Amino acid sequence: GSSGSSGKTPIQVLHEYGMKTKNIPVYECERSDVQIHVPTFTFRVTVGDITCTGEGTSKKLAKHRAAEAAINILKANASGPSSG
Repeated sequence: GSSGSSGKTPIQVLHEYGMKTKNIPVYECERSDVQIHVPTFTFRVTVGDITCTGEGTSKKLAKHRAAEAAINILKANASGPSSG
């Protein structure tokens, strides 16, 4: 067994990956509500054909979720259109 577990962040993997698929994950704020110390920023992630959004928190979490979504999909969905 290999002692020394490790894990890459959803913001590093997704993005870093987008580079391979000549497609970088865009992050835009759809809705921004400021009422308390920690506002809510909805970051929309668009990778190739997959489009997700992370609403609930600010760049802090909102971002993490935004990138997290795509990834999870990039694994199952395995985006990859073939030829005829």
